[PDB]
Amino acid sequence: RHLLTVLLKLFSYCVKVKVNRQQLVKLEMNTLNVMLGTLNLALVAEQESKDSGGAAVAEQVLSIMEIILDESNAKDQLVMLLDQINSLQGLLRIIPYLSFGEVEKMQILVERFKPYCNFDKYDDDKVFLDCFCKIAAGIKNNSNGHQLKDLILQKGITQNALDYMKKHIPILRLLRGLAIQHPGTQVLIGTDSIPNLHKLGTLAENLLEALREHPDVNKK
Repeated sequence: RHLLTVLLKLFSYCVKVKVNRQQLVKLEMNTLNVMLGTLNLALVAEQESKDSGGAAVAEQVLSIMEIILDESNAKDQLVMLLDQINSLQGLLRIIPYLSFGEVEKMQILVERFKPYCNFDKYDDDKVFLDCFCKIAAGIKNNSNGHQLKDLILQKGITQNALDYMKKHIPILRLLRGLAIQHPGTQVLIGTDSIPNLHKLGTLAENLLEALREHPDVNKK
């Protein structure tokens, strides 16, 4: 415990150097993998033993991993990952990184979230839905990211929310989250929701603006 805390403090001090950030970002370091393994060990320690100090270590690991991911911006274990996730948002961001593997695990999480998609039931399930919206916001613009976006479109929960809103014309969170790098979703939104979206409501305006990145959508 003490050695781990000291090493964490040292790495925390070290990360504050952009040169150190670049040096660590070197793939030869494979730092992100080591960090993920350490985070998994810390998660095991915290879940098996709450108040064992693993929480602070996990927070430090999350901050460091976030810094490393920002610097980079310049799936079997994902089972246990989502399991721990059941018990902050940096974990949601990390989930896509581990999701750059077997799309079977991607569909596993897609289904795990699809359970909380009972719209009339929602209006734990709310917590899962909010987490799903946050992860949708966290959808990365990658090849596997776009593949998973197309897969989630095939999941049709988007169409489910579309039907729910259409019946409920007087929610947009995951819509705006998926509104990035999903031209098919842009077309689906602009097909008929353009009138109702225009009729509105701040979140609706924000989602409409996000979809307006699509040019034909902005035309409407």
